[PDB]
Amino acid sequence: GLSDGEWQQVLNVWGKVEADIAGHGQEVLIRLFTGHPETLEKFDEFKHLKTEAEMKASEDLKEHGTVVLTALGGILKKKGHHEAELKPLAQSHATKHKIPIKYLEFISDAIIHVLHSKHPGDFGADAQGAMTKALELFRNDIAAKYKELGFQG
Ligand code: HEM
Ligand SMILES: [Mn+2]
Repeated sequence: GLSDGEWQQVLNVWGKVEADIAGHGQEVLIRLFTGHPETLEKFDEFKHLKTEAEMKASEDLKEHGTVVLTALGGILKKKGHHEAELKPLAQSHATKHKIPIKYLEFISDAIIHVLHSKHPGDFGADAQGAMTKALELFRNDIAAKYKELGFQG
């Protein structure tokens, strides 16, 4: 878990994302898809957008980016008390979408990358630590539901 000062760091960082969630959203997805091309194949609407330029030119991709970060903001504000919100997600990602936990690791690393890239010199060492921890927690709670379901990857 995180200390209250660590949660207060995470929610301070999140305020910066909220200035523009769609712009952050699209950047996260592009880092994901360009860094790990295998992840794109999981998206039936977007698997034709293989390069960063093609990705950028899709408003459908940006709206998907919005849905994702808005789900995650919602969860971060629960300061770890998120069992009712995480259950559906883990269930749909394991059984409908068939998303290995390794992809969740990719996307968590993509968020850190994007925060340093969009806010150079404004994303402190302390801030990085707290955000990393929150994302670990999120991934670990999902990993527990995946094991329940025997979702092997
Ligand atoms: C911060 C992590 C993530 C969040 C908050 C998130 C959230 C969501 C939400 C809210 C939906 C729509 C409802 C549903 O089907 O559950 C969704 C759909 C989906 N997610 Fe994620 N997701 C995350 C990570 C990922 C990753 C890493 C992948 C694949 C590499 C992925 C693949 C998909 C797919 C394929 C869909 C269905 C989209 C469609 O075709 O309509 N998700 N996700
Ligand atoms: Mn769809």
